Amino acid sequence: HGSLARAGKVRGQTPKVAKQEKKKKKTGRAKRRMQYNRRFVNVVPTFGKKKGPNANS
Amino acid sequence: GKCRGLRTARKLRSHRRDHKWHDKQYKKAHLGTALKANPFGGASHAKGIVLEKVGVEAKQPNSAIRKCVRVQLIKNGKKITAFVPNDGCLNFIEENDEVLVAGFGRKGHAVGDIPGVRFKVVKVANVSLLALYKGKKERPR
Amino acid sequence: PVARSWVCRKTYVTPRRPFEKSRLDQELKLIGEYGLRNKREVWRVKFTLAKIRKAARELLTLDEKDPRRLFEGNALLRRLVRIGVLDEGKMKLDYILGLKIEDFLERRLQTQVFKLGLAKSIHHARVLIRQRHIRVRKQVVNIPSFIVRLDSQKHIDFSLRSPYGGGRPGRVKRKNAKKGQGGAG
Amino acid sequence: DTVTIRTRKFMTNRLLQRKQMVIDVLHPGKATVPKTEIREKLAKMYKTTPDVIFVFGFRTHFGGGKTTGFGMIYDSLDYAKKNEPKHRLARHGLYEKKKTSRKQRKERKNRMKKVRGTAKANVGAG
RNA sequence: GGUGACCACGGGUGACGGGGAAUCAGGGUUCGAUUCCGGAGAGGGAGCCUGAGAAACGGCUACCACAUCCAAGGAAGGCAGCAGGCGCGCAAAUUACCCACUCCCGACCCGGGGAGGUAGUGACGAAAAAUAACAAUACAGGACUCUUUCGAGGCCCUGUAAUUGGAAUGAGUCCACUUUAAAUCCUUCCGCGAGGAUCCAUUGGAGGGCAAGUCUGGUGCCAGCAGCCGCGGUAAUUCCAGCUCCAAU
Ligand SMILES: [Mg+2]
Ligand SMILES: [Mg+2]
Ligand SMILES: [Mg+2]
Ligand SMILES: [Mg+2]
Ligand SMILES: [Mg+2]
Ligand SMILES: [Mg+2]
Ligand SMILES: [Mg+2]
Ligand SMILES: [Mg+2]
Ligand SMILES: [Mg+2]
Ligand SMILES: [Mg+2]
Repeated sequence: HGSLARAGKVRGQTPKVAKQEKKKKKTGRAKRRMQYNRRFVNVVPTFGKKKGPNANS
Repeated sequence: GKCRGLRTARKLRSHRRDHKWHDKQYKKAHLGTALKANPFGGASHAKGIVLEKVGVEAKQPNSAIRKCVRVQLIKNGKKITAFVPNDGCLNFIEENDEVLVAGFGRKGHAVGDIPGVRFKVVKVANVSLLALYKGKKERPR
Repeated sequence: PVARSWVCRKTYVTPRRPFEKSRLDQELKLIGEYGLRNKREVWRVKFTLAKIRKAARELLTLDEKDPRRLFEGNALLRRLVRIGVLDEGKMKLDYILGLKIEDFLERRLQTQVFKLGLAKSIHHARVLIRQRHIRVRKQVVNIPSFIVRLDSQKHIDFSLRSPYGGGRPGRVKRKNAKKGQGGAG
Repeated sequence: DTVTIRTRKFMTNRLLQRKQMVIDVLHPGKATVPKTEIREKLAKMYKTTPDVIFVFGFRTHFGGGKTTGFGMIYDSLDYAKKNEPKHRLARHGLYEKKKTSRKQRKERKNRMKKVRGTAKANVGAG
């Protein structure tokens, strides 16, 4: 059985959005500098019960 | 226990020999059957013609219709169901269109739901679903 | 049939337990601590050291006073002092084992650019070396990860043919000079 | 002004009727050297005229401070048009070869078997 | 008479044999059609000449199996040499240039060599390795010093921005040279060639195994996801989207 009408229902009706543009992200070896720097030497503040590197506030 | 002796290199070899036709993973590989049975004649992928589009009903705990393709392989003329992966891609594939069907990753096991479907479609008229469902390469005409 | 070479073999090994965290959190330090190109570049040095340590360990199974141990040992030790890792004639083998990555990093060219003032921040070094600014001895060196022979430490110096060092100010200063002569004057 | 052509590994090849050595050309920021200049500057060197000096090899290496290579010297042009290979004489206008070009030869010489021995037809050729 | 469970004899192989390969705590396990050695076959067999030397296929003799031209009497066919095409196929290069290197045959220093080298194609694969750096600001901070703290001196720092700023370089392009055989390619260098809106890094992921958001839209047991565990039935940490992050890069 089964109606094959519903193939691509969801991509179909999800309202598309623009992908924006700001920063051409730094790459290669500078990326990795920015990386270490931003979670090793720099901030390393008074601990706030573990981190959340991509978490919310 | 084991035979353990010093001129017992054979009773041992010949012991550890036959007590592999009780392994499962070798009796696929070394017997014959596999090469004889799998429509994919020992071959990673294979080409075949889309003869119709068929929805399959998933295994109870997860209700849904899976959206696969009855294929007939060129080399054998052996038929197949292949689940066309990723959303709304069955919409792309039309009848009688030449598809490159690869496995599922379980090598013979059917994957998860999709009861009794080993194969997944990859290409369609020398394109690749990954390019179509991203909208990079369009349908040929 | 043809002429040609083959004998191409990898310089590295990827880790098994593919992302431990602990392992990542070490191997990142190393990349920043010394301005490394990439992650692989660690597991280059990681793979090279593991050779040495297994070469050494190969010898520690042999009985002493045995023609190989003595020969291969000296040869191997010399090769390390030669590049400036074991010191002064530490040269008796067991010691090799007690030795870590930090070392074959500290003796890369890149590090020994700012270690000898020259650069000004670790990444200058890797730029400066690529930019064909610095030389060794007489050859102008392009490569960051050239392990520097201990002998050839004092001969790292600003190239004779580069802007700082002397001769031909680079095209940026040549253009903003010609803006003052041609554009302004 | 700044070239300074220093040689290495000179051998007096009695039996090829020659003198032969590694040319070591220094050169600063100025780029390579051409083989004409090097011949004339290696001529007054050993005092044999430029005519009788043949140079190939020349391979520069980073920085452009230095370029190695091989050059060499016969005791007369008469011998050089004898011991030396074609390419090095043809390098400068003294001895050139035919331009039939390989597949013209082959297409011809696989005929002239078809014909028997009537020279007229073999001369017919292509 | 000879051989046999110390397994013969029979059958099979996705079997040309070695030298090695990737795997690998020690021991194995599978692969080795793969350039080096050894064997075999030139559609298939058989027989043949000729030859020291061949049962020789860039010989021929039939047959079988293939196939070309035709004036219908007859004639010429062998890529498992190199190129190329067709078919097969998941699955693989140019009707390229040349004897300059290594070597070989000749009567021979002199010709020829698709043996061979050189270009082209070429994410089969391996090595190195750009995709930015730095000063001053504006700040955003945090070990000396100073301050009860708030503040400040500042040797330390680092975050984003202004790019404020010039310096440095290569990817390109292209005078010139080398190379080579002639190139090409590489190495050398004159001359031009970086302010992002550029000279623009992607692929998978983001519940766990497993490094990474109960961030925000939409759907609502559908579509769909999910190697396994699973999610989806009206706030989905799981679908389709957006923004952020992570891994290698
Ligand atoms: Mg068979
Ligand atoms: Mg054939
Ligand atoms: Mg034969
Ligand atoms: Mg025969
Ligand atoms: Mg042939
Ligand atoms: Mg392939
Ligand atoms: Mg060839
Ligand atoms: Mg690679
Ligand atoms: Mg780039
Ligand atoms: Mg996970």
